[PDB]
Amino acid sequence: LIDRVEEVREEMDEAQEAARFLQQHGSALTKLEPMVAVLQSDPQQHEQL
Amino acid sequence: WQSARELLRDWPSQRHLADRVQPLRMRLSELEQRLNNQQNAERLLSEFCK
Amino acid sequence: WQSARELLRDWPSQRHLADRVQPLRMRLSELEQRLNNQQNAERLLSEFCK
Repeated sequence: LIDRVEEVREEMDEAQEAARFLQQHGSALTKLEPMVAVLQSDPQQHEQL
Repeated sequence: WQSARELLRDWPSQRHLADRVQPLRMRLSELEQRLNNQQNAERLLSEFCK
Repeated sequence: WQSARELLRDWPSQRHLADRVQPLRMRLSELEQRLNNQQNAERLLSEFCK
């Protein structure tokens, strides 16, 4: 009565959704990852800084 | 900034677990075939019991 | 710096995959019993067919 097929199916749902998100926003995340730090500095906040 | 940090935190996990879909796919195919066999065995057991 | 970035890229994968240990342990046990039954059946077949 393992009934793990439901658990494995949930894992598939999560993992296929992850793959779909990778396809959807893979390029955007790759372009964001090398210059993420900029988000911490907002132009006017640079003067207030 | 915080949203981007969280997104870059999750994204490697997403990439890490995406490849497991296909290994998971055969896993559930085998598991469900096993469950079909288990259901058949249970049905046949009950069938003879009487 | 590059090594640090690589290490913190590993850390997401490291924890996520390390979480997989125990489910794989039962899978290994099941597969071991499968192999044992395989050898048992093969042996019995050989002795009969002799």
